[PDB]
Amino acid sequence: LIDRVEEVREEMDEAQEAARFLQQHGSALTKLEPMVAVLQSDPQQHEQL
Amino acid sequence: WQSARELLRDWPSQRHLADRVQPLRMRLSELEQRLNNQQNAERLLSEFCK
Amino acid sequence: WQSARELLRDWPSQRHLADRVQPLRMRLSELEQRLNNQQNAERLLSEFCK
Repeated sequence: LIDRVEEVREEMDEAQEAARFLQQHGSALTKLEPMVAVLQSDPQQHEQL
Repeated sequence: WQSARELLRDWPSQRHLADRVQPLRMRLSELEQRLNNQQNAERLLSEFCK
Repeated sequence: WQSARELLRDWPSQRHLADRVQPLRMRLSELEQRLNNQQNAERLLSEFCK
């Protein structure tokens, strides 16, 4: 009565959704990852800084 | 900034677990075939019991 | 710096995959019993067919 097929199916749902998100926003995340730090500095906040 | 940090935190996990879909796919195919066999065995057991 | 970035890229994968240990342990046990039954059946077949 393992009934793990439901658990494995949930894992598939999560993992296929992850793959779909990778396809959807893979390029955007790759372009964001090398210059993420900029988000911490907002132009006017640079003067207030 | 915080949203981007969280997104870059999750994204490697997403990439890490995406490849497991296909290994998971055969896993559930085998598991469900096993469950079909288990259901058949249970049905046949009950069938003879009487 | 590059090594640090690589290490913190590993850390997401490291924890996520390390979480997989125990489910794989039962899978290994099941597969071991499968192999044992395989050898048992093969042996019995050989002795009969002799």
